[PDB]
Amino acid sequence: PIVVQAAGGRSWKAVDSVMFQQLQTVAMQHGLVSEDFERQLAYYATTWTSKDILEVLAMMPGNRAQKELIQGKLNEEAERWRRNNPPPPAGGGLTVDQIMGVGQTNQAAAQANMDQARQICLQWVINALRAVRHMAHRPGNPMLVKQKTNEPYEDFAARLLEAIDAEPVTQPIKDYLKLTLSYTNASADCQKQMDRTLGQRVQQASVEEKMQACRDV
Amino acid sequence: PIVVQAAGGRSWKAVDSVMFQQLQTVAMQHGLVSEDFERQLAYYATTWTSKDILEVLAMMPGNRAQKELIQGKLNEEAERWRRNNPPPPAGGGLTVDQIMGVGQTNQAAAQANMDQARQICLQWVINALRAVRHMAHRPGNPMLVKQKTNEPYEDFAARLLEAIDAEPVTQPIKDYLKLTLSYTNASADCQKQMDRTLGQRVQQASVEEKMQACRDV
Amino acid sequence: PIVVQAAGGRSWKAVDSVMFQQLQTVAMQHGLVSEDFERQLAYYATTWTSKDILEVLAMMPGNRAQKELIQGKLNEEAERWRRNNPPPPAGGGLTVDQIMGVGQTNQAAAQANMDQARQICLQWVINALRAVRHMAHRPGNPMLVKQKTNEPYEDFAARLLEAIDAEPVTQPIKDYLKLTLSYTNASADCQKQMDRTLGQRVQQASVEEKMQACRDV
Amino acid sequence: PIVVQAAGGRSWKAVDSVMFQQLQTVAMQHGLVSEDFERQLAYYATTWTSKDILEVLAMMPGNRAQKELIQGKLNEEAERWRRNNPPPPAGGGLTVDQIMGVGQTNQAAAQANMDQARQICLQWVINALRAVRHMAHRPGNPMLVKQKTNEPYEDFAARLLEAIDAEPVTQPIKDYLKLTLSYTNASADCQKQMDRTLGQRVQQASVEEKMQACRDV
Amino acid sequence: PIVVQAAGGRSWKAVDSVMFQQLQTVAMQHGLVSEDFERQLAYYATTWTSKDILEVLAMMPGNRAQKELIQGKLNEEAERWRRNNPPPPAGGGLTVDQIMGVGQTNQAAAQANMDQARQICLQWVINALRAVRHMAHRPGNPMLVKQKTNEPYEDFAARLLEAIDAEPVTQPIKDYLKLTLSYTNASADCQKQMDRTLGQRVQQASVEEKMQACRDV
Repeated sequence: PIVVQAAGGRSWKAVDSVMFQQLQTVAMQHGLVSEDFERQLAYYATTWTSKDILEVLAMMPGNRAQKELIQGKLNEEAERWRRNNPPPPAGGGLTVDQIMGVGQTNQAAAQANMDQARQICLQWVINALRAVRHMAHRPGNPMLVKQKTNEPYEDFAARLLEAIDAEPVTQPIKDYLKLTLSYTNASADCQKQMDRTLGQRVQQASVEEKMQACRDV
Repeated sequence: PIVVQAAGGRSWKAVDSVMFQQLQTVAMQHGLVSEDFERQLAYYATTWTSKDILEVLAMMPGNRAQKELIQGKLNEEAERWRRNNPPPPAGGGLTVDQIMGVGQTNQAAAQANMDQARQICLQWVINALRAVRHMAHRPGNPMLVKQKTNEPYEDFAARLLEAIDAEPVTQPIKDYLKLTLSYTNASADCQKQMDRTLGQRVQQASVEEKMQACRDV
Repeated sequence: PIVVQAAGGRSWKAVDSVMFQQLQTVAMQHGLVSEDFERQLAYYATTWTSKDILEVLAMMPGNRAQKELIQGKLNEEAERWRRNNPPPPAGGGLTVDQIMGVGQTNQAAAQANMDQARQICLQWVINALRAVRHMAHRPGNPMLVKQKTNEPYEDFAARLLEAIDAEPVTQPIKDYLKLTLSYTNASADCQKQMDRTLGQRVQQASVEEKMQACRDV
Repeated sequence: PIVVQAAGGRSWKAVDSVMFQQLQTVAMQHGLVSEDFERQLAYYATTWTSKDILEVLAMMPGNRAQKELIQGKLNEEAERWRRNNPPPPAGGGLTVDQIMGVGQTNQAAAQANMDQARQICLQWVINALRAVRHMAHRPGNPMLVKQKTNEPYEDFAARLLEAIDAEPVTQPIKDYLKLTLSYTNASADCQKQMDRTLGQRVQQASVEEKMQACRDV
Repeated sequence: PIVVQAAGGRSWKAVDSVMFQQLQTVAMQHGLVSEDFERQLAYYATTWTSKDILEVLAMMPGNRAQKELIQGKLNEEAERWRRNNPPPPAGGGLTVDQIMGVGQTNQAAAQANMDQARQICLQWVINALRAVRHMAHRPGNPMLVKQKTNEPYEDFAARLLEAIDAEPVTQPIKDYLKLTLSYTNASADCQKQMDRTLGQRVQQASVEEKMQACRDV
């Protein structure tokens, strides 16, 4: 983390063991690419030098698989950034090494000069995680997901909602998918119960109506 | 959280990682809408700016399903509040944005001006969670719940008590349901044992009598 | 908790999140009424105002069932205390509200005037938990417990020891039950092995002899 | 714990909740008598007054069974110490009560006078745990342990190594048992694979050779 | 840990209980020799005297098996170091005891004189863990690993990637193994799906292509 000395001096202290425990526990239970890890890190990564955002990501337990896809995607995003900002004709500017904080000494990362670099680094990592989770089809194809046999509608809803959120499409498309799919991919037992309960509004029904009917009596 | 400087100045510090771990552990084991989460948050949300009450809720792991119902219910409650307090003719008053702390800068949230806003925000979230848990019928219909085959009476009692508590009805109704249902929805093995043990007081028996008889020899 | 300012002033700080995690983890793994929770709370409840002893108890995860029995038993004990100390003819004395710290403001609880109240409150809660665990027959009837088929003698010993401890009887009775039952309620496989190993001292054998024989070769 | 004030004054602070969590987690996962608990406590018991070493032991979750054997063994060791040091003819000396810190007030325990008592108390507890684990045959008889069917050689090695360590015999005996038993108590599938892989050195083979052969291709 | 007093004095404080919890949790879930433990320790072992690096390793829960192989390998590496640096003809130099910090008092370890010793000790332990994990074939032979029946390609990828990383061979060899094996050791269901999806690039395909095809629709 970056420490703001009273005189405005900036120094680096190791990520507090407690912060690793929270990030790691989210990483074991939910995916390293899971939106929950993406959020936790974004809440706690306002005070983290560029190197730490990268190190915490490497240290967090998770499959070598996802850590492999993220490393490739993170590099790919960095490539695009570099073609975008040719080296600076006047002034230091930002090079991929500076933004990824490779070649710079830990204390230097805290120095305010890199203020921009922490932000961009977090941006790529939080872009990388989003891209990896979508590719991992951990949510899966949105229409593809269907109710498990003898499964609570809420659980199907949880998978269906995650898939609808993961797809990179405008909100209106997500809304139509959320209302229409909830019934189409639903199991017959909830489907029939919803069909009678919500009548002919099954397509125009909200998630709340469908989840206060199949899950409940 | 809000920090009261000795000079009475108010500053914001991130929720301590430890506080997220306790809230998250309750959220994984018990529901994000579970009464236990509702209590923990209410014990630790006296010092939390309006934004944090909302952020901690979003970050806590839980189904996207419940996080979907809560977001809708929280908005619905905010709507009712706004129809109730038309904009202020004289003075700032409270707008939905101020109470939900959207559009305000983090440090500003701590400023005492928003004292009222933290309270209302916590009120809606703690109302929202209550409403979502009741809708989720996670306790289920109160009379509907019945003893599982080969299940300890205490476990049936735990489901029966939760359902009786969740229903939004006056305490006397809850008392009648607690005494009468405990025997009616009970399995025959406890039912017969209680019938002989408590004699003709099975309807007028307390939970203690029924739980010191079927669970015990 | 109660904070002793250097000038002897007493102020209240929220129970540290860490202390709730330890108490909660004991409560999920072992019973809220389990002796382990009874001990942890008694080690950490010397500095807790009366309100906190009551709040921590409500917040700790546990069945609504036990939380129901404890609430009734705690009230029952408070009743007995009140019939015992009729209101004070001269002086404030202690009323049920003061001891349960209901109607008093948080900061007031820390004030030394209530020193007696924290002690009594902890006394009732720690009496209540003991009574609830015994009623819950979570240890069960002491003679009733018997060795599970294909179960280590140590495990049977653990249930047998807990039941022998829970029964509210003089130590000599507990000693006789511990020595005699260990063999009588034991499974035939340990029983026969102990019968040959300890010879005719099976009744006068200690737990150590029986547990260094059936568990071991 | 004992706090060394700058003026050399000694005061007692409660064991930090975090220290109980680490000791408790080791106690649930590994035995209260497990060598791992024996080590953790010995690393953190240099600053603990005699009373705390005893209290932490009582509070740690574990079977009432082991807590029963340890209490007896701890008393037995204290007995031997007392027959060894008849009361002091001149000077306070150490009595069983002082070493076990029973009858002394908490703050008094921290006072340097008891410096010797903390050491002896920890000595008996760490002797007691060692004795209880050996008696519990949790490692079991060393030769008796054999490879489980369809079990990794490393797992058999882990049980075999623990049993070889638990037996109170000179290191050379442990070395012979470690080299010879590793093959004799091994399952035929590893046995045959090792017999071909290590040739006629199966008796003179180290653990490394045997574990780089059966576990690996 | 080593504490840098403002005057540059160096003092030792016990490893904070929190740091043991993070290292232990990684050790229970992942191997004590697992790369994740190797990393965590390397992030937190810049401020640890030589003795602590060794003690934390002994205290961390893990099989007595791996703790046996590591102890042997650590000694073996120390041997090589000693044949390499014959005792110092002029000056203290480093002896195996100084680097392993055996015979030196705790406070002395923090003294800057041993600065070199902490680094070397960490070097051997982090070399030892790497060697033990490779020997443990916990990743296993790289070509040997194959897709489990009805297993997600990502899981096979995770085992395949770990094995490819563990083998001590130049990166180009790892790249060829990663691209070629991913298809060869893959199960027929992913194999056939990949064969059609990636066409004739199955050998020249990256991990990303193969994991966006078999795992996803």
